[PDB]
Amino acid sequence: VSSFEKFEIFPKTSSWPNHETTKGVTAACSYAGASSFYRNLLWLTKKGSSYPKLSKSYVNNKGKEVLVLWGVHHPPTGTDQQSLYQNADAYVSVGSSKYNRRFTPEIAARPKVRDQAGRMNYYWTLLEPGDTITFEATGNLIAPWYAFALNRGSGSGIITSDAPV
Amino acid sequence: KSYVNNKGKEVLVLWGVHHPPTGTDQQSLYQNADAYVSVGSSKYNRRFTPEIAAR
Repeated sequence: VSSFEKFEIFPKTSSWPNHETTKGVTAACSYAGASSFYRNLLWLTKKGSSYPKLSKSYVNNKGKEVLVLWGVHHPPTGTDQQSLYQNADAYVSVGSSKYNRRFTPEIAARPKVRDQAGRMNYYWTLLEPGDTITFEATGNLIAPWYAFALNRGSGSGIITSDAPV
Repeated sequence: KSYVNNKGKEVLVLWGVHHPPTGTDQQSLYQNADAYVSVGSSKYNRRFTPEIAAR
């Protein structure tokens, strides 16, 4: 990939009216001494007490591949599940024309990594010129916020080096 | 059960998960019709179910 165009696939301030999009946010993604989160994904929590089925679709009209990234949260014994997403029996489903996977919360307490005892899984898929991608979820979705239109070329690729630029 | 690796080297841990045939046997061994087995470390993490099935 020799270039891309980042774009906001589901704008944060416009996409999620009946879900909570603001706070949080974790200590583990701290920016300048305050809790934060990834710039390119959105941790959607329940808007006081309810978390209805969301269904967002996006159609790839960029005329090139779109890289979409998202996450699925697995809270520790929750409680936390209930306190974030309400729905004890929640699911997250992502499908396109090609790809298709169904994720569950997997309530499980794990050795604290960055003071955190839940885990978050990260996924990606390349959406082909033309295709639709549908997200359906009743909790645990770390929704995409920004995504990438890819340009393939001979500007490929990746090195590890400590030489100065 | 938890174990902390203080050997100052890698520890290989092995375990099993049983899938009984139509049980009954499940009930007769483990009581809990709706049982689960969860193993996690800092790196690894998997959740197993009985998969009652006669083979």
